[PDB]
Amino acid sequence: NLYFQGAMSIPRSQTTYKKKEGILTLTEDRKFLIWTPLPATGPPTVSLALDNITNLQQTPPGSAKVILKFTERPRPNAEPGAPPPQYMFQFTHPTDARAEANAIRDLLSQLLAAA
Ligand SMILES: [Cl-]
Ligand SMILES: [K+]
Repeated sequence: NLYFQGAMSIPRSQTTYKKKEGILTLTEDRKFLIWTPLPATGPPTVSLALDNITNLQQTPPGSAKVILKFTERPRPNAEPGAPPPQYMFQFTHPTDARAEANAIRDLLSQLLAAA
């Protein structure tokens, strides 16, 4: 009968989006997935509300690249045959790219179930 919220810290992952290196994390309130290009002192160039995320995919282990792919809910007036918005982040920490991908994946999946 208790209620439990997740308490794992929010990770800051070194990731490439559209060929530029950056940082992938969540906002402190865990309601948006955000990517900011390096140096990460400007605002994020990608904000994905978790309320709008419909799918989370990854490249399998042993792949050339560690990438998570996030699929979103269709835009309001998108055409009925169009593919839904997708956002790929390549993990580029030389030793920890997969571990970093699994951390974020696990935390996003926890947060997505709970909503
Ligand atoms: Cl791997
Ligand atoms: K990290």
